[PDB]
Amino acid sequence: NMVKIVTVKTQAYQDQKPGTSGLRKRVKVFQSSANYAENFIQSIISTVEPAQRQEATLVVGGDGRFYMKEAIQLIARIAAANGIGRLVIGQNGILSTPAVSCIIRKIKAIGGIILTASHNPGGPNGDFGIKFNISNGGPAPEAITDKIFQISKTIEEYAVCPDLKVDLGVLGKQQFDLENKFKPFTVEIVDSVEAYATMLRSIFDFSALKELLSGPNRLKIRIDAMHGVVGPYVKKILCEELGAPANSAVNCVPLEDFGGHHPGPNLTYAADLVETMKSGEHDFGAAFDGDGDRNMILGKHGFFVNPSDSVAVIAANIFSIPYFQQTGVRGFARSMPTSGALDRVASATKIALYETPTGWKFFGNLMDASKLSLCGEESFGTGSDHIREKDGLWAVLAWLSILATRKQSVEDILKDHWQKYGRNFFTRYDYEEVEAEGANKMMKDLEALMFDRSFVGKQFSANDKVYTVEKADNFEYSDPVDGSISRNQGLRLIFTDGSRIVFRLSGTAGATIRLYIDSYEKDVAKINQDPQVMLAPLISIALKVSQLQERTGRTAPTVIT
Ligand SMILES: [Ca+2]
Repeated sequence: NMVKIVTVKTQAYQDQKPGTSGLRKRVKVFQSSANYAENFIQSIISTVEPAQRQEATLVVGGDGRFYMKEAIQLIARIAAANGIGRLVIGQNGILSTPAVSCIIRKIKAIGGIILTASHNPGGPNGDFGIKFNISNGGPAPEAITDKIFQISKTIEEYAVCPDLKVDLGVLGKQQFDLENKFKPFTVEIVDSVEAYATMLRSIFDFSALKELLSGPNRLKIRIDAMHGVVGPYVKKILCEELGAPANSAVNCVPLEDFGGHHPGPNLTYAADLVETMKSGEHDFGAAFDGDGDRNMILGKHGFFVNPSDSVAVIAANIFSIPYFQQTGVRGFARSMPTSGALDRVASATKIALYETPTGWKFFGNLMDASKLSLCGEESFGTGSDHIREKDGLWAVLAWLSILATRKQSVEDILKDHWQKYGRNFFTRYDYEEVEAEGANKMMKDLEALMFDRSFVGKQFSANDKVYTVEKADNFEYSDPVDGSISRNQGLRLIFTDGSRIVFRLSGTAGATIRLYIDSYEKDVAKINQDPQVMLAPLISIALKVSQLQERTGRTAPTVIT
């Protein structure tokens, strides 16, 4: 109840970058490395002028990783002794990343510390992360993350309350009286799900989702939370409030280790859900990543809706969703390597399509400027301007509202969408841990070759067709808001039939090659053929023009999705 504020002299580290997605180290780093977490928490609290701390609220929560509660305890001690007026924390420390974004904008907080390492595994031998979100509810941008890192290199003391202890399991206010401070420190413990449910309730028709999900004629759904943070949201919204039967909530109790495996969503990693969905007993499966920003969408028998098709089908039936009826469509966005299925829909409906470089800030900027309603990422990311993060459970409810409106299966919707818009066959090849100089040279040469003036027009034949290069560059994007220029974001081979090949090198232990292949077909004799077969021509073309085997020694990507 009554705590001393004490100051501790510290030794600064040199690698405490927040990055675009939070500071991530092994839990063992955050556990053994002395004051490692205490340092970085101080560094960021030092980003806000001391004059505004009493008036300031941070929301903090996390995805349930091992070491989370201890770290929220830690945020509290530094928050108090530095003059921050209020923390509002998820019950048990539980806050999905969409929920944090929601609460920040709802209570007009100055921002939030999210304890999440997203897909990376949690556990005593796992990873742990600390992300900072600012007052618009979205990720701390570069200028704030630079100041913070600059501070973490110099940090030689932090202010703390060594004996403060928050009870995260009980709801309501906790008031902490700092001895030799006048204004108290107040923590508000809130229900993990309520503010976020209250938001979803406002954008969807829960009445209609309740009709479709209940009764003897309900569609059967299985929602796999991968033992992460969305578990309680599924059970409390999907099962308790719109009345889905209890067994729909698969792996919906958060575990400190996420159940052994890592909370990353794909057809290999959520095979849990996939085996269930192969039954053909359920009409719709979904699976979420660890902090709830990503989603995979499944159909009857495990029909797979690839994320770039997903964002397109949502765009195609967007007014099924009350939120968009009232807002209208301010525009569509998708990362550059995402398939152009969404483009086909934005082109039919004459709505702006922004092709963004991978990363959130480009989506966020467009939302802040009221020109972006629905954004999509090939990497299981789907979001809307209801917040400033991507939102997994939200994508599921959009799909459910569309199923309700449309009264077809997931698969018949995709077939009609393809038949009506043509299909963007799509895959991405991951080459993990390739040798860097080879990787870098491969891009270097393929860039040089693309820049020669004879390259546009160069034809390539395959077992049937000829693709012709319409354009070929390293992707550069001029942000229409903050004015930034982002360059060297990916080699694009644009073919005249609407197909593309794009190469990228990842940034987050060696070098990893991503090769995205977007083969577009409009003929209903090609439309429902096997995707890896129709993608093979462009895959052969891609590998030959990059000489990727010759530069990496690989015959096969690590991972195909
Ligand atoms: Ca995530």
